[PDB]
Amino acid sequence: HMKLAEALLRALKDRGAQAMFGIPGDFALPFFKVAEETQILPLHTLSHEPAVGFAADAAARYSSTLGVAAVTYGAGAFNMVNAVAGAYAEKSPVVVISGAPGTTEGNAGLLLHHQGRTLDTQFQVFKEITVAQARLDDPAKAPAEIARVLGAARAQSRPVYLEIPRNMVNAEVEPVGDDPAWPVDRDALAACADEVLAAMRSATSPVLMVCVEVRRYGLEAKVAELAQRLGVPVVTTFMGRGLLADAPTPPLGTYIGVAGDAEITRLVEESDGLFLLGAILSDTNFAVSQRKIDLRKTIHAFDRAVTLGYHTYADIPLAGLVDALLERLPPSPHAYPTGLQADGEPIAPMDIARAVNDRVRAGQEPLLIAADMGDCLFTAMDMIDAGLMAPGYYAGMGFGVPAGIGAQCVSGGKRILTVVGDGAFQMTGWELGNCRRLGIDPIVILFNNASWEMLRTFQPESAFNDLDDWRFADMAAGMGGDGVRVRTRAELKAALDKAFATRGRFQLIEAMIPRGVLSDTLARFVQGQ
Amino acid sequence: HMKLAEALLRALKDRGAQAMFGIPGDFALPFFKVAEETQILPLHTLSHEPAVGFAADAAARYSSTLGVAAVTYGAGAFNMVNAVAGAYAEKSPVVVISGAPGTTEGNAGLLLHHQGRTLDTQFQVFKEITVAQARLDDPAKAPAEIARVLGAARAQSRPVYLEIPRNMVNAEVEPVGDDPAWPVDRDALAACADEVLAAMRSATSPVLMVCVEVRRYGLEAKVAELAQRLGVPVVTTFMGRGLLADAPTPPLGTYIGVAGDAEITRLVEESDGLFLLGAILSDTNFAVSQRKIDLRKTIHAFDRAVTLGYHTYADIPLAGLVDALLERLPPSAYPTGLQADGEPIAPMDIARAVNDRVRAGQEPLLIAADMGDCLFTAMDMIDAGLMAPGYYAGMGFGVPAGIGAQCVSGGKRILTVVGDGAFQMTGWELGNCRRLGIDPIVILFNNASWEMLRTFQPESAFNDLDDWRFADMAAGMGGDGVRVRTRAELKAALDKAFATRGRFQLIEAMIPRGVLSDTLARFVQGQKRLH
Amino acid sequence: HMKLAEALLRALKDRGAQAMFGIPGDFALPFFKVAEETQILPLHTLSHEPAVGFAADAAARYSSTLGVAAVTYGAGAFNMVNAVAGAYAEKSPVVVISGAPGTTEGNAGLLLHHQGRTLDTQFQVFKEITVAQARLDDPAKAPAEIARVLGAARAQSRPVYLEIPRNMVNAEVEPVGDDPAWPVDRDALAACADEVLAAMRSATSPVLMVCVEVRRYGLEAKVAELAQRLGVPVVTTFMGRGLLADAPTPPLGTYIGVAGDAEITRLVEESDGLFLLGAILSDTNFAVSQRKIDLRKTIHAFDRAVTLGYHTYADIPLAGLVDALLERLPPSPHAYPTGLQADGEPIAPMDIARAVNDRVRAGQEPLLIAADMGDCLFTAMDMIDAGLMAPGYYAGMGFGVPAGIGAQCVSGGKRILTVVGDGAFQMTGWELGNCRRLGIDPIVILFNNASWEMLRTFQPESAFNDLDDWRFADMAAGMGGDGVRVRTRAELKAALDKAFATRGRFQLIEAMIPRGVLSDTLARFVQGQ
Ligand SMILES: Cc1ncc(Cc2csc(CCOP(=O)(O)OP(=O)(O)O)c2C)c(N)n1
Ligand SMILES: Cc1ncc(Cc2csc(CCOP(=O)(O)OP(=O)(O)O)c2C)c(N)n1
Ligand SMILES: Cc1ncc(Cc2csc(CCOP(=O)(O)OP(=O)(O)O)c2C)c(N)n1
Ligand SMILES: O=C(O)C(=O)Cc1ccccc1
Ligand SMILES: O=C(O)C(=O)Cc1ccccc1
Ligand SMILES: O=C(O)C(=O)Cc1ccccc1
Ligand SMILES: O=C(O)C(=O)Cc1ccccc1
Ligand SMILES: O=C(O)C(=O)Cc1ccccc1
Ligand SMILES: O=C(O)C(=O)Cc1ccccc1
Ligand SMILES: [Mg+2]
Ligand SMILES: [Mg+2]
Ligand SMILES: [Mg+2]
Repeated sequence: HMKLAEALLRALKDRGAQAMFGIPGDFALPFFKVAEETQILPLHTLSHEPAVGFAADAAARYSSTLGVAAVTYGAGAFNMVNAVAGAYAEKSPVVVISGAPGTTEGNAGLLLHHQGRTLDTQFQVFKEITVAQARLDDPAKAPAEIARVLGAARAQSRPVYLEIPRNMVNAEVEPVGDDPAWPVDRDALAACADEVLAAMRSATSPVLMVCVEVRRYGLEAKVAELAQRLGVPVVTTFMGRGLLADAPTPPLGTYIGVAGDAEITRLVEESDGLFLLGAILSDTNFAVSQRKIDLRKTIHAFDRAVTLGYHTYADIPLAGLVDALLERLPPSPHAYPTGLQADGEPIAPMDIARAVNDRVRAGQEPLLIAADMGDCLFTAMDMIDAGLMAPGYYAGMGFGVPAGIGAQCVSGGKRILTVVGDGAFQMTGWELGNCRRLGIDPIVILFNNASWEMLRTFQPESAFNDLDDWRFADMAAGMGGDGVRVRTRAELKAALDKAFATRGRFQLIEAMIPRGVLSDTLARFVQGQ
Repeated sequence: HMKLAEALLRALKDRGAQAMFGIPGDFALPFFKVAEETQILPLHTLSHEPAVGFAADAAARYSSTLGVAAVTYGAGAFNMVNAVAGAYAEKSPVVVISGAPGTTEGNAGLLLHHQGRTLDTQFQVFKEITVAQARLDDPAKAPAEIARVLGAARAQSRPVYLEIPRNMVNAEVEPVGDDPAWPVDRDALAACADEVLAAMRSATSPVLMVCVEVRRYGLEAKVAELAQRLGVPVVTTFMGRGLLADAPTPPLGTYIGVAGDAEITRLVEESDGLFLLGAILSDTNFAVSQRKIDLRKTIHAFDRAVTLGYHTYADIPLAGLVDALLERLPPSAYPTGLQADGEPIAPMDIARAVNDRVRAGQEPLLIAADMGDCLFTAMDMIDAGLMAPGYYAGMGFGVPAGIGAQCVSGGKRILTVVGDGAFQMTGWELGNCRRLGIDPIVILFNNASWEMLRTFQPESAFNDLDDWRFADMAAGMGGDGVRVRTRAELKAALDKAFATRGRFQLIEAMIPRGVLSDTLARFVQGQKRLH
Repeated sequence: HMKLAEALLRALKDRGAQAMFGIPGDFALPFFKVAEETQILPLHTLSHEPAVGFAADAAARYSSTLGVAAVTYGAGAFNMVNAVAGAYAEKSPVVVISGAPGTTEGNAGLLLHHQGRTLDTQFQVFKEITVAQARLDDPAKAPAEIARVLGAARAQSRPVYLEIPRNMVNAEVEPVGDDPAWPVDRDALAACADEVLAAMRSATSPVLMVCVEVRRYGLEAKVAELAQRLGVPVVTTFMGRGLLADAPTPPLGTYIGVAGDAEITRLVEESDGLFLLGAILSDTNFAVSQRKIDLRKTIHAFDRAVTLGYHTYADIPLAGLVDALLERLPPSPHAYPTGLQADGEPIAPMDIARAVNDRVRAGQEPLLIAADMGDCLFTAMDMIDAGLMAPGYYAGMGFGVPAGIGAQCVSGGKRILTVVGDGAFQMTGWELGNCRRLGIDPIVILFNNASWEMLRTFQPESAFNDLDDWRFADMAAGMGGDGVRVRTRAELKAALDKAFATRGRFQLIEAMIPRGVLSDTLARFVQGQ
C-alpha cells in the first residue's frame, strides 16, 4: 500500500512522464505537497494555467510520452480548457490532474468557491475534451481507474482527466498496475498490410506523407526505414512539419498546397499512391490544395484505423501497421532560404529565416523549434530545425512561449528556439519570467509588427487589427532575461549571435517588422483558405 | 394544401402502404375520424395493441413495404413497445402513429391521463426502438418531417415514430414530397462488388446464404438470379426460412447447425466462400453451428454495409450490391406420408399432414408462426413463404401476423401455427376475423405446456399449464373449432378447414407433454452451449 | 452468505411482499427455479405479461405493500411497459425483476435473442417508467443496490427496476440490509403542520379530500381519525374512489365535478379550506370541475411535499404530516342507487349497480372491487364496496381482470368483484383461464354492449367503435369457469345470486347492454372533458 497521490505520480513516471507542471489552489495543496516532498516527478510551476497546459503538451510532444498538468478545482481547471482542447485536437496525451472538494464537503448547505453550477459541472466540461476520465474518490477502485485512464491516454494519444478529492490525496491504495490491453487481430493486420503494400507497389508515383501520429507513437526512425525500403519520397503535412529531422534521408519537404513549393505540391497532388501516414484531415493540411484532392483515393492511417479502396480496417494501430509493413520489405528536396545580407536595411520575416539557417549552415547544430500561431509559424516553415512543435491544426495562439519553456524543462540542457508574434507574446510570452526559477534559457525571437498581421492579411480594410508598439525588449529585464530590439538585418544577425553565445537567462530578440511585410508562405496560405 | 392527417395517409399510400391497423383513444379519435372518412387506407381495428403492432408488422413483411399502426397516447402506444422492438430487431418498417395531447393542453396545472412522468416521456421511450421520430406540431414543417421519417423507415427498413397532437390532425399543410436522397458512392460500390465477386470466384465451395434483408428490400427474384449466374447453392438462415419460395430453383435448405439437416450444415460450415446476404448475426442463426463459424472469414452484407477480408465498405445498400453483382455476371425432401390412424399426434405428423395436401395439388399457403415448437415444426413445412420472430423470438406474433397478412393478401389464405402458451396471449384476436372479412387457417399445437421452456429446464413445475378448450371457444369468436387427438382426426380436420371458407378455421391439435420435434430438442441443446 | 436470487426474495418478503407474479423465459429460468424451489414468495404465473404487471400492481394496492412482477429479458419486460407506466402514474410500488444475459454473454460477436438495439436498451427504457434501477451484476454491491432500490419504491410508492444477469442468480452475497433512511426535518414538519391546521381552523367550510397516497402509505384509519378530530367532511377524488371504506364515518362521497353529485360538487368547489390529501392533480380528478378550481388556493400534500399559501414545504412525508396533525388535535352522504326491478326489461348500467347494492343491503358483506376502464368504472362509482381499484388516472384498459386476479391471489379467501366491458375483456379477460391453477374464484360482471362505448360517447358519428357480439359466457367454460349471459333484469338478479352461491371457479356474468345505454355519470363526464 501507499498514498494515492504517491501511487499516481509513480504510475505516471513508470509510463515515461518526465515532469509535472502546475499552479496550486487550496483544493490541490495536499496533492502539490506530496508532489514536492516526494519529488517523484520534477515539479515546475508557471504563472497562468494556460501555460501549464501548453507546457505539459510540449513536454509530451518533445519526448513522445505523457505530459502532466496539475491545477486546482474550477479557477484552475476551467482556465486550461483551451490548451487541453488543443492537445486533444493535435493528439498530445496531457494528463490533467485537478484538485477537488473532499468527498464529504459540499453537504453543509453551502456552495463552494470555484464550483460551477453543480460540483460535477467541471467533470462534465472535461468529458468533452478528453478521451477518459475518473474521479478518484474510492481508494479500492483508484488503482484500476488510474491504469484505465492513463492506458487510454497512451493508446489514443489524447488528453485524459483525473479529479482528486482533497481528502483522498493521502488515502492508502495498492500500487497501480499495467494498462488494460487493447487486442489486435493478427489476421486483420496481416491483410491490411498486404493490401497497403500492394497499393504502394502498383502506384507509379507513390508518396509517403507523414503527420502527427508518427511522432506521437515514436515511429520517426521506423518510418524513415519504411520510406527507405519502399524506395519512395517522404513529404510532411503542414501539421507534421519538423518530422524525421534526424532521418539519414530527410523528407523532400512540407506540403502546403498553393502556399508551398510547386514541385512538392505537384508531386503530392498528382500521386497515384498517396499514403497519408497518421495524418489529421484538417483544412490547414488540405484546404490549401491547388487541385481538389480526393481523399478516398488515398491510403489513410489514423486513429487506430486504416482506410483505402473505399473501405476501412478497424482496430489497426499505426505502430502495428508500420512494423507489419517493415516485416514484408527487405532492407534498402526543397532548398532552405539562406545568405542573409547583414546590412542596414529593414528586417523582413525571411531575413529571420536566413539568419537562423545561416548559423546552422555555419556549424551550429539546429535547435528544436517551438512556434506560436501567426506569421512566425509560416516563417518557421522555412527554417532548419531539430524538430518543430506548433498548433498546426488547432491554431490557438499562446502556445509558443510556454511550449518552448516546457520542452526545454525536459530537454536536458538543449536550448529551444521560440518564435512568436507580438499578439501572441501579449497573451503568454510573460511566462518567460519563470525561466530563472525553472533553470532554462530559451532563445526567443519575437516578431514585432505591432499588429495581428495574419488577420489584417485576411481582411485588410479593418482597423481593429492595429496594435500599439509594446517595448518587449525593454520589459525583458523585469522578467529576468536579456532583451534587445533590432530594426536592421545587421542588428538582427548580431543579436542572434549574442543570444547563442549567452546562456544563463532567456534571450529575447525583438525583431521590428513593418506592417504588410510577411513571409512568402502566409500570403498565399490565407488566400488559399 | 390539405389536412395533415390526410397528407400523411397519402404519403403512406404513395409509398406502398396498403392498410392502417389500430385501436382508437380520445387523443387519436380525430386522426381516426379522418382515416375512416377519407378512406385513403383501409382502417382495420383489432382487440389489443400488441396485435396492432404485429399485424402492421406482418403486413409490411408480406408486401415488402411500410406497415401502419395507429394507437392512442400512453395506454395505446406503450402497450405496443414489445411488438415495435421486435419489428426493429427483425428489420420491418412499421410506422407508429400516436395521437397526442393538443399543443396547448397540459398548461392548466394538471396532469393528463395516459401521460408518463412527463408529456415527452413516451417520445423518449420510442427513440429507443425506432430509427427516426417526429412530433408533428408545426404544420409548416410537417410535410418535410413526414418525408424524412418515412424515408428513414424505408431506407433502414426499421420502425419509425410519428406523434400527432390532436389539434394538428386537421391542420392545413402542403403535400408531402419524396424521401430525401441517400446518394451512394458509385466508385465504392464498384470496388465492393469487384472484391465480393472475386472472393466468390476464388472459393472452391461458395455458398450464398440469404436472410431478412433480401425480402425487406424485395430482392428475392434478383438474388435467385444472382445465385443462378454465380452457379452457387442458396441456403437460408433460420430467420430467413421461407425466402425465395417462388424462385425457379428454391434454396437447398435452411441452416440450423446441430438442429438442421446434416448435409446443409456440412455445406455451410465447410464453405470457404460463405456469403451472408442481408443476414442478422444472431445466436438463433449461428449459435446452433456444429463448430463455431469464424464470421470474420465470411462476406457479410447487412445494414447498408459490406464486410469481408477484415474490412468494411460503408454506405452500400444491399439492393445496390445485388444489382452491381448482376451487372458483372452474364446470364447463365420434405417430410410426408401422414399415417391417418389412431396413434397420437407428434409435431412432425402435423408437417406431414400439411405437406401431403400440397403434394396432392394444393397451392402452398404462406405461413405465419409464433415462437415455440410450432416454429421449429414449420421449418419442415412446404410454404409460400413464412414469417416468424426468428431473432427477437417474442411470443404472440403468430395469430396477429396471420391476420395482418391475410388482410392485405388480396384473397390468398394464410396458415398460422401457434402453441397454447402463445395463443393465450394473442390468439383471441381471431374474434376480429368476421369484421375483417378474412378466414385464416390456424393450427394450434396444444400441449398444456410452455414446452420449449420445459426443454431448457425439465425439473420445473411452472411449465405445466392447464388444458384450455380452445376449439370449444372458437364459436364464441365467430369461427369453427375442432379438437383433434389422433392422426386420423388431424387429417380430416385439415381437409375440412381447407374446404371451409368464410370463417377462420381453428384446428386444436393435442400434442402430449414431453413430445417435441427433434429440431427443437437439438436447437435448445445447441443454444445451451452458449451459456 | 446466500444466493443472490434467494437474498432478493427474502428482502422483498421482509418488506411485505406477499407474492410474485411472472412469466419465465430462458434468461429468467434460473431465477424462477430459485423462486419455485425456495417458495419464499408464492409464485403465480399468468398468460401474458401485461397481466403480470397489472396483477403485481393490484397485489400492491390491495395490501399497501410491494408488488412483485418477474419477467424474461426483452419479450417479457417490454411487454410490461404499459402496466408499469400505469403503476408509476398511480403510484403503486411494483418491483420489476427481469432476467438478462449473463455478464460474459454478448461478447461472442453475436446479437442475442430479445435484445434491443443494444443490450442496455431495455435498462434505458425502464429508467423512464421507474424511480430507481439496478443491474445486479456485482455480488459485492448487490445487497446495497437491492436495499437502495426497494427502499426507493417504498418511500416514493412507485415502480422500481432490477435486472439480473442469469449467471448471477446463484452468486453468493451477504443478506440485504435495511432501506437507506430519508431524513425528515422535525422543525419543518412542525411548522408545516402548524400552518395547515391553522388554515383548516380559519376556514368556514373546510373539506378534506382524500386520494391515492392515503392508501399507498396505509393512512386510511389515521386519516378518518383526523377528519373526526378536525370535525370536517371527507370527500374522495375520482382516483381515490373506494378509500376509507372501513371508516366508522364514511366519506360524504366522491367528487366528480359536473359528473358527480351536485351537493358534493358544490361543497368541494365552494370550500375556503380544501385540503387535497395525497391527490393526483389529474384531468380525471379536476378537469370535470364545473367552476374553474384555483389549485393555488388549496392545501396540497403529495410526493413528499406540502403546498399552500403559494409556498411549498419540501421533504414532508404524508405519513409524517398526518401524525403531526393528529398530535396537535385532541380526540373527537350521497345515497346509493338501490331497489332493482328484477323483471323482464332490458339491462342498463345502473341496474347492475342496483343488483350489487341490493345484495349488500340484504346482508352480503361488500366485496373489494376491481374495475377496468370504460363505463364499467363510472358504474362502479355507484356501487357499495370494500375498497376499489381502477386505473383512475392512467386510464389504460386491461387492468380490470388481472387486477381482480392479483388481489384475490393475496386476499386470503375473500372474493373480488370484477367489472369490465367487452373491449377490455378482449384484451386481458382471458387471464381468467388461470383461476383454476391459481385457486381463486372471482365474480366477474362483463358489460357486453358490443362496443367501445366510451369512445362512441366521445364521437358518436364514427363507425370504427362498432364491435361484434362475442359470446363471452359461451367461452367461459373453455377457460374453466361458469359463464352466463343475461339480457333481463330478472336474469341479471338471478345470475348474481347464483354467482355468489357458487365457489370453486370463476363466475362470469355477461350482461347484455344495448348500445347508447350508459350510466348517468359517464355521459356528463365525457362532456366535461
Ligand atoms: C487564442 C486565440 N485568439 C485569437 C486567435 C485569432 C488569430 C489568428 S492569427 C492572429 C494575429 C496574431 O498576431 P501576432 O502578433 O501574434 O503574429 P502575426 O499575425 O504574424 O502579426 C489572431 C488574433 C487565435 N488563433 N487564438
Ligand atoms: C412475450 C414472451 N414471453 C415469454 C417468452 C418465453 C418463452 C419462450 S418459449 C415459451 C413457451 C411457449 O409455450 P407454447 O405453448 O406457446 O409453445 P410450446 O413451447 O411448443 O409449448 C416461453 C414462455 C417469450 N419468448 N415471449
Ligand atoms: C390499452 C388502451 N387502449 C385504448 C384505450 C382507449 C379507450 C378508452 S375507452 C375504450 C372503449 C372501451 O370499451 P369497453 O367494452 O371496454 O367498455 P365501454 O366503453 O363502457 O363499452 C377505449 C378503446 C385505453 N384507455 N387503453
Ligand atoms: O485556494 C484557493 O484556490 C482560493 O481561491 C482561496 C480561497 C479559499 C477558500 C475560500 C475562498 C478563497
Ligand atoms: O506536434 C507537432 O506540432 C509536430 O509538428 C510534430 C513534432 C513534434 C516535436 C518534434 C518534431 C515534430
Ligand atoms: O379516450 C381515452 O383514451 C380514455 O381513456 C377515456 C378518458 C378520457 C379522458 C379522461 C379519462 C378517460
Ligand atoms: O420475416 C420473416 O419472418 C421471414 O422469414 C422472411 C419472409 C417473410 C415472408 C415470406 C417469406 C420470407
Ligand atoms: O426462452 C426464451 O425466452 C426464448 O425465446 C427461447 C429461445 C432461446 C434461445 C434462442 C431463441 C429462442
Ligand atoms: O388505487 C386505486 O385505484 C384506489 O382507488 C385506492 C384504493 C385501492 C384499494 C382499496 C381501496 C382504495
Ligand atoms: Mg503581429
Ligand atoms: Mg405449448
Ligand atoms: Mg363496451
